[PDB]
Amino acid sequence: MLFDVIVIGGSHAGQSAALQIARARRRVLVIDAGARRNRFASQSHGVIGQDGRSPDAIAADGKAQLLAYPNAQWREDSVVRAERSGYTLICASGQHYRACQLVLAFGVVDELPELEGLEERWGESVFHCPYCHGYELDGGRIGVLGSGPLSYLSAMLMPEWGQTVFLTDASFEPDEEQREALARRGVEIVRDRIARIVDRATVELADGRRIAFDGLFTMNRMRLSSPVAEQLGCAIEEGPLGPYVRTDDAMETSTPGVFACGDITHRGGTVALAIGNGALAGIAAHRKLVFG
Amino acid sequence: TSPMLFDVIVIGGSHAGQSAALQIARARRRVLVIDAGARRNRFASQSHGVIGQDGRSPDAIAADGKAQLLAYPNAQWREDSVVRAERSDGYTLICASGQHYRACQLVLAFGVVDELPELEGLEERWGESVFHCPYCHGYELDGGRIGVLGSGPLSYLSAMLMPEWGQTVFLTDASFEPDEEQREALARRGVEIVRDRIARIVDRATVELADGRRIAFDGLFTMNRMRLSSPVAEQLGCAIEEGPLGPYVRTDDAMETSTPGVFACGDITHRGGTVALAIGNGALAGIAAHRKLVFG
Ligand SMILES: Cc1cc2nc3c(=O)[nH]c(=O)nc-3n(C[C@H](O)[C@H](O)[C@H](O)COP(=O)(O)OP(=O)(O)OC[C@H]3O[C@@H](n4cnc5c(N)ncnc54)[C@H](O)[C@@H]3O)c2cc1C
Ligand SMILES: Cc1cc2nc3c(=O)[nH]c(=O)nc-3n(C[C@H](O)[C@H](O)[C@H](O)COP(=O)(O)OP(=O)(O)OC[C@H]3O[C@@H](n4cnc5c(N)ncnc54)[C@H](O)[C@@H]3O)c2cc1C
Ligand SMILES: [Cl-]
Ligand SMILES: [Cl-]
Ligand SMILES: [Cl-]
Ligand SMILES: [Cl-]
Ligand SMILES: [Cl-]
Ligand SMILES: [Cl-]
Ligand code: NA
Ligand code: NA
Ligand code: NA
Ligand code: NA
Ligand code: NA
Ligand code: NA
Ligand code: NA
Repeated sequence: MLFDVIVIGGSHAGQSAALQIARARRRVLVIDAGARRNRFASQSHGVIGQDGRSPDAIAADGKAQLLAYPNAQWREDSVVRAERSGYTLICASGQHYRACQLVLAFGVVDELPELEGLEERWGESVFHCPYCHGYELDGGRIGVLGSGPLSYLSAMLMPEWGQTVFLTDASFEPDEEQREALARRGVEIVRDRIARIVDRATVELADGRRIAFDGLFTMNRMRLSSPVAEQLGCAIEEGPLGPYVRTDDAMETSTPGVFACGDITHRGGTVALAIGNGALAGIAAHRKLVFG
Repeated sequence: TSPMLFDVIVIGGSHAGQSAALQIARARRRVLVIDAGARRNRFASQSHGVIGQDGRSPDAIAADGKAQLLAYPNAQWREDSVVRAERSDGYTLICASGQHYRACQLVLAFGVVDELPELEGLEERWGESVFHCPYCHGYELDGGRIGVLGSGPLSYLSAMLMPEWGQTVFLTDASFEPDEEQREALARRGVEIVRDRIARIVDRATVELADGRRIAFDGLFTMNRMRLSSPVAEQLGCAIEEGPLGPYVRTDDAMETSTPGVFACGDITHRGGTVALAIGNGALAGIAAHRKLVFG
């Protein structure tokens, strides 16, 4: 099957891109594996129009609106191989598809420290993004898990949402500079080894003592969901927390005819930005179909 | 009356301003939106191209967003127009009502105003059968007949694009004359050129030419000029640059203008023209404005 564009990933970025291509009366296929990065929280925040709505509902509304266009197609599957040919995609199911252009919108995967109790609380009481989930902590106690330079900056912003403690876990020991800057912002440093997280977000130390937090934040590392960008030769840069696919102003990668949007690009990390640069990418892809 | 000091005031309360204000509200800071109630998109019955809001009424989109923002008790709204902005030892905004408001930082989100050509009947049909943006309204023309009202060199590229959505006539109207490469290009794309002067637009979408001929269209497009809705950006000393279709307020990667503590978002910035873009860079502006409150 030949399409004008195939969009790999059918969450916020992919749907936004696909909608532009559909509205341009071109034949577009979304191939989506169905595991969004935000499948862990009960509510989304920060997107005007969708504030406080469930992520499942946001994603379903968008799928419904895209598929109102009969020239848009959907397939629940995973792309395992992409190659120049236009482009040919091979899916985990064994199905092959072809397209003149591609839009990469497959997202990133969060990689968490190996701390007993932490991962089961992801999106419930342990978070990455204070604009996304800080407000609902209601000014209570917040723990920031230390893990390098960006943790220190996060801890310095976090007092906006509640009383903040920087937790070193007996590993990430701040230097003189970092240390003095925390003390001025009123951020306590706790250096004890953490054995596990219990209850809502209570840190239990190796010596048994507990520190009860209302929420924990981590500036955790992220990986690309798929090797498809690397297969296609798309330039990938290494950010402080993980890789992203390079793009220009029109969201085009270093590989002509392959565009990228959402969390896999440099300005990502939120739904608002996924929607915005997804739309840029979809319009750009269409413009390249017409003018080259 | 009791004194108020807002961490941020957002001037303009449509897509861009609401998106910015929401970030600030979620950062537990005090935010005021002052909005004059005249969105650029107050003429069309449906909005398109924003995933989640595709095909919904602009009025409903605006109302839903306003209600969501005002659910935060640290967010406030005023239906007013800022007539003057000045720097003090933060910022003071003077409104048409005579009310004054005080802010530490500002987000400009006041949009642009479409400057339509003086063609009889065109303004009456703006947002009904006459449009600016083909991604916004091309699809609903259903492969119909489309007229591209000539406005100069930029109308040529529009005419070359429009066959994606329907059978296209380039109404050059003495504003443009294709050379040879361009006439061949239009011809290869299946675009008809009509050179006679346009007298009038009548009925729903019929072009009435100087010689008396009538051409019925299903929709018309104009690559019209736009101006900033307010002099507030200039009052604040914000650098303004001339774009191909009108001026924009200059912004850096953090959506900050040349004036520290004044940010901008939406159609008044270099990348605009759509709601999706307004929401995206409004969110950038709100987060950036918050970050400056904390770190300077
Ligand atoms: C716990 C948590 C809470 C969050 N809360 C918020 C919030 O409140 N507000 C906010 O703005 N942001 C929030 N975020 C960030 C937000 O989730 C992302 O910014 C957003 O989901 C990015 O959208 P995306 O389309 O780029 O990728 P994703 O939403 O991750 O979607 C990627 C899609 O591509 C698919 N895919 C992956 N590989 C393949 C393949 N090989 N073939 C086909 N399909 C594939 C996946 O299955 C998935 O469906 C949160 C993140 C987390 C972790
Ligand atoms: C007919 C038409 C149809 C369109 N359809 C679509 C579409 O379907 N999809 C799409 O994505 N885009 C569409 N657009 C483009 C879209 O309207 C804009 O991109 C978008 O509205 C810009 O958002 P904004 O918040 O920057 O500005 P606006 O939506 O214009 O809002 C600016 C607000 O600021 C207020 N304001 C102005 N001056 C002051 C002041 N001095 N003090 C206080 N408040 C002030 C105004 O009253 C207004 O409420 C359309 C445009 C037009 C003209
Ligand atoms: Cl998060
Ligand atoms: Cl790249
Ligand atoms: Cl970058
Ligand atoms: Cl005051
Ligand atoms: Cl404060
Ligand atoms: Cl328009
Ligand atoms: Na949201
Ligand atoms: Na992601
Ligand atoms: Na994103
Ligand atoms: Na609109
Ligand atoms: Na409302
Ligand atoms: Na003409
Ligand atoms: Na805009």
